[PDB]
Amino acid sequence: LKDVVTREYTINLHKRLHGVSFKKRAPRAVKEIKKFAKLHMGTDDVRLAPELNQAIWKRGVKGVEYRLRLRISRKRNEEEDAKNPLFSYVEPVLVASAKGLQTVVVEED
Amino acid sequence: ARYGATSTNPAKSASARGSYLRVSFKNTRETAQAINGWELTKAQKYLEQVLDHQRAIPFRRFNSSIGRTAQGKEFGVTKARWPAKSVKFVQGLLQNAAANAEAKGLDATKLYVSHIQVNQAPKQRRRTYRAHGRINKYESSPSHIELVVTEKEEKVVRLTSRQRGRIAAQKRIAA
Amino acid sequence: ANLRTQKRLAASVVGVGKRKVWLDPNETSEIAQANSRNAIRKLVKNGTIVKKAVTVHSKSRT
RNA sequence: CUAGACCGUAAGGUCGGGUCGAACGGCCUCUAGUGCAGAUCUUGGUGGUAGUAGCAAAUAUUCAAAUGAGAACUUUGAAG
Ligand SMILES: [Mg+2]
Ligand SMILES: [Mg+2]
Ligand SMILES: [Mg+2]
Ligand SMILES: [Mg+2]
Ligand SMILES: [Mg+2]
Ligand SMILES: [Mg+2]
Ligand SMILES: [Mg+2]
Ligand SMILES: [Mg+2]
Ligand SMILES: [Mg+2]
Ligand SMILES: [Mg+2]
Repeated sequence: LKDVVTREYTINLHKRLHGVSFKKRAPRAVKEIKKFAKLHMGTDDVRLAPELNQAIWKRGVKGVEYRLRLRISRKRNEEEDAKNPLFSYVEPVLVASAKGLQTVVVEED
Repeated sequence: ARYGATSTNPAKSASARGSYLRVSFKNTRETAQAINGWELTKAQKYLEQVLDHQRAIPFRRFNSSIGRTAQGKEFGVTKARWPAKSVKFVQGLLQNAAANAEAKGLDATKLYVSHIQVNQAPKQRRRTYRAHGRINKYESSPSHIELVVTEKEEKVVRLTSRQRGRIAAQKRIAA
Repeated sequence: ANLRTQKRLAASVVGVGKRKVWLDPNETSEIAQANSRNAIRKLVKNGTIVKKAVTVHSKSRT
C-alpha cells in the first residue's frame, strides 16, 4: 500500500508498565513505544523525537502517564540506509487530555 | 600456507586465515562446526540469522550447563547459543576467502566450506584478585582460525583345480 | 569531536561551573577549532557559548 | 614422529618411510654427577572442573545529533 504514512495513536502505557519496578518505568515506556511503532508500521528502525522523550520523562522515572497520544510517521530511510528501507519517527501531540481519541490518519497535505 | 589436513583440489580451492584472534576458542569451535560443509551463501545467510537471534549455533562439545533454547530443534539439540563475537570473526574470514576465490577465478555459486578448523592460540595473561590475599589467573582463550572453500564437484581371482572344474561343469550344461 | 576541553575553558572564562556552560550543538566545528581562552572568549560574545541562567530557588513559600 | 618389518625370555638392538641439517657409531678396554612412576619430590608446561562459580553494596538512567569500520559506555544538546 502506501509505505509513507502518518497516523495518530493513543498508547495505553498503564497496561504496559503495570507491575514494573519504579527505577525503569520510564526506560521501559521508551521500549514499549518502540515495540508499539514496530507493531503498527512494521518497521524495525523506530526513532523517537527528543521532545517525546521529554513527555515520557516529564514526571520522573516513576510517573509515566497512563495514556499518551503519539504521531507515528513511517518515512523512507536514507543517508546510508540500514537493512530496512523504512523507519518510524514518533512525535508527541500536545493535547489537553489523552482520553477519548481514536486512531486517525493525518494527511501530509 | 600449511593448513590442516585437507582432501580437496588446491587448484579449485581458496583459503583464508586469522591468527591470535581474541575470541573465545570454545565458542568459535562451535560456530566453525555449524557451517562445516555448508554452501557458502547458505553459510553466510545462516550466520546473519544468528546475529538476528533467528537461528542458533548448536553447542555440541563445550556445552556443559548451557541454557536450553527452542532454536536447537533445527539440529536436534537442546543447547544452542548465539556467539556474536565468534560469528563476526568467521564471516570476516568467509568474506576474505570468497575474495580469494574471485581473485583466483573460482565460480562462487558452486562454492562450499570444505575445511574449517579452529585451534587454540597462545593465551593472554591477566590477574584476578581473590579473598584472603590470593591472586589467580584471568586468561583469554584466543583462536587460530583457518578455512578453505572449494567448488562442488560432480582384481585377479584365484581358483583351485576343483573350483575351475565346477565352473567348467556349469558352463557345458548352461543354456 | 572532543569538546570537553572547550567546556572546561568556557567555564573558567565565563566564571561559572561546567553545569552552566552551553555549547552550540549546531556549531561543533567552530567550537572544536577554538583551543585558546581568547578564542573561547570570541565564541562567548558572538553567542556560540552562552551563560545558561541559574536554576531558581524561590523564597515565596518561605 | 611412525596400530610398518626383523632379532633378543628381557634390559634392548636393528631396518624401512616422513621430518631435519652437521656431526655420529661398531668392537676391545678405562671412567662416572650413569638408567625414575611415586618422595604433600624440584622447575617449567598443560588439563578436567568450565564457557562454569561468578562480573548483584554506594537510588538511575533516557532521547536525538556528531564522530567513527564499529557507540549502552566518546562529545554536544535536551530530559530525569
Ligand atoms: Mg508486582
Ligand atoms: Mg551439569
Ligand atoms: Mg548455574
Ligand atoms: Mg544452564
Ligand atoms: Mg575477587
Ligand atoms: Mg648447519
Ligand atoms: Mg644421579
Ligand atoms: Mg617423571
Ligand atoms: Mg553463568
Ligand atoms: Mg549503585
